[PDB]
Amino acid sequence: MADEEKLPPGWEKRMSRSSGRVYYFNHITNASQWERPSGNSSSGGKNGQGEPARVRCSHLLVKHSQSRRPSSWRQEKITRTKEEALELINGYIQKIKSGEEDFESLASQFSDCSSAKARGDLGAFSRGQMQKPFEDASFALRTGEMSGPVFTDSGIHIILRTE
Amino acid sequence: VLTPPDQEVIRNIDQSEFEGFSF
Repeated sequence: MADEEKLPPGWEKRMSRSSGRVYYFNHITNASQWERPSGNSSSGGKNGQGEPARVRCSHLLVKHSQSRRPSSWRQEKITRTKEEALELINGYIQKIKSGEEDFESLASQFSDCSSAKARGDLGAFSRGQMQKPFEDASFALRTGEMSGPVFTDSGIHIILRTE
Repeated sequence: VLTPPDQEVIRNIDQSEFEGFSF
């Protein structure tokens, strides 16, 4: 029996609810991923021109009922519960990683924010014009990394860096 | 349970509030 199919303490080999898909859930820091933590044989990383002094990513923003603004260009009566927003946004990621819909094509489609026209792309910007806590934040993710539902003031939204 | 890959440590980027956009 292979013991290497196990995970180090803190990591729990979990499964998707009613789906049967197996992934890795770290209950220590609450992190989650599908790639083996020690799978350093092949790391994902795209080539981006320019150092982390400026970056360019794409995001999918979903607004909920109790948001700063309950209205948008596509829906002015946005009344969706937080559980709904989470399940729909996580559902999008799942089809993306499955190669069903690309983040770009999908973001331009399901973006609740005004970034829909730009396919979720925020553009390439340099440090200075960011909020103090977010300024150093912009430069943390590299080209090829996609995070899940991040909880900021604006609401629930995912992110993917392209440059 | 969440399912999609989400890194607790490295998840920071232009997450909307990187500018005056929205908030």
